Amino acid sequence: PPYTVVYFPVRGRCAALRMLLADQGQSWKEEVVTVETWQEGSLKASCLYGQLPKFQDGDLTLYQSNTILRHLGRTLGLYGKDQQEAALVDMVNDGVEDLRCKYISLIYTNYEAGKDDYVKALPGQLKPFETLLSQNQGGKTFIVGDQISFADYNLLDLLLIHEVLAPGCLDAFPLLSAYVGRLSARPKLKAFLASPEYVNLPINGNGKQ
Amino acid sequence: PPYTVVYFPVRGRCAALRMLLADQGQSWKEEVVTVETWQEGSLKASCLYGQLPKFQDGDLTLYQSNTILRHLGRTLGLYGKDQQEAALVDMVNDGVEDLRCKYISLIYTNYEAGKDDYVKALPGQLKPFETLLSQNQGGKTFIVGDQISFADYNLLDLLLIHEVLAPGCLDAFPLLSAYVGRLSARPKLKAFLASPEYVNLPINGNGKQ
Ligand SMILES: N[C@@H](CCC(=O)N[C@@H](CSCCN(CCCl)c1ccc(CCCC(=O)O)cc1)C(=O)NCC(=O)O)C(=O)O
Ligand SMILES: N[C@@H](CCC(=O)N[C@@H](CSCCN(CCCl)c1ccc(CCCC(=O)O)cc1)C(=O)NCC(=O)O)C(=O)O
Ligand SMILES: [Ca+2]
Ligand SMILES: [Cl-]
Ligand SMILES: [Cl-]
Repeated sequence: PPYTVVYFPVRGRCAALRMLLADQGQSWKEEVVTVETWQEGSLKASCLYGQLPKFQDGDLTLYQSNTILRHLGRTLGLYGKDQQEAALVDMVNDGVEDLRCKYISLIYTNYEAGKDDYVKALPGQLKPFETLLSQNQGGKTFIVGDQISFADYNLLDLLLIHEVLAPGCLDAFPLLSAYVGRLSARPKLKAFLASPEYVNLPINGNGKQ
Repeated sequence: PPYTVVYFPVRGRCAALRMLLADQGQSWKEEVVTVETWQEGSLKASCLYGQLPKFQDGDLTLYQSNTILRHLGRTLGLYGKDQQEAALVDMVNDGVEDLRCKYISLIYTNYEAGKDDYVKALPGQLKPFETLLSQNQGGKTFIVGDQISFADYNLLDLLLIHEVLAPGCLDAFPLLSAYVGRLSARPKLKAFLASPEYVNLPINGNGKQ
């Protein structure tokens, strides 16, 4: 295959791009990095920002999960129908990235002490996405416009992991709830989500979710 | 156009996009929001993610600083020559964003106790950008390719604020040092950087830098 994903054995910041690749019927290779191989130091020192994921598209070596998403969004036509839609797609993805950073902080730095406050603040953090859906064809299609974008796969992942963290958190958000059901039912994506390559990886690397 | 920037009276997350507009000879309106006006709650409630900056481009309203940069990048041709370069531009911008988030965390949440460790870690955080320069025309043009991109304005701002936090932090990095001097001397940008509109705003909102 022309694509390779280089990452720890976790869903994490590769879950959305994997969903995108599977739903778009693309082939790729998974190169798995163990904690031990990481600790040896050589791979880390060779990574641009000392971190994973690393992604290869032929001889193009990328880092940064959102860079990978935008690159696939460009090359596979998942980035809006025009320049204005592309901006809206970026606006959604940046909002998803902001919440994901908060989620990552909770999971890895403050799970015990922070979980109650986080879950209390969650409706206010999810509401913008419900608002975006409500303003786009009554929430019946995608997060921007009438075709899927890379921001849909990232938002979907963000919602899926939040359902595990805070079961029922989308009960307050009918359009988000229906949206998760709808996208999750896309045949190639449904198959991927049920498959061992997805199900047998943990969401995060520290046993918390 | 026309362009409107809605923000607090600080450089912060609008510095790069202002540098971009000035350097590109664009006109814009600053809509300054005071802390007092923000605390009233009304503008905040109307903001997609309850935050500034907000940006207007004719009938298009955007939020998210990097969405604004990418939109200006796309519409003004500051996004590399092709898709491969666009990906590289995103990779640089996402690395700038990661370090900006670290800088913001330090400034706003942990300056006194955290500055020493931050400054000790700083060389390892800047080196990737020196490495990128070294791999592109010997560092003699821009961060990606042969034309300026939105990532250059964001990296330039990141470098400038880091020189204030940690004077001498570029001294070990000749390509970054030369790059800052070169970009800063571009006539319109030089004029902007010297102007009261830039000089008489604080970098951050809490008196720290
Ligand atoms: N802005 C970047 C951020 C990427 C990022 O933050 N990557 C981190 C986080 S990667 C996911 C967390 N992680 C690394 C911890 Cl050091 C990790 C996750 C899963 C496993 C395996 C599972 C272990 C288990 O379940 O017990 C091991 C490590 C990383 O590479 N850490 C290594 C380092 O900085 O030295 C992006 O968006 O790509
Ligand atoms: N991912 C987003 C992040 C945007 C963001 O973090 N914006 C914040 C940070 S804006 C800069 C910090 N700030 C707001 C703190 Cl209430 C602020 C900064 C400067 C001043 C005035 C300066 C006073 C002075 O020292 O002279 C007032 C507020 C914001 O709007 N906060 C307000 C809120 O959430 O209610 C993006 O990139 O745009
Ligand atoms: Ca150009
Ligand atoms: Cl992660
Ligand atoms: Cl800021």
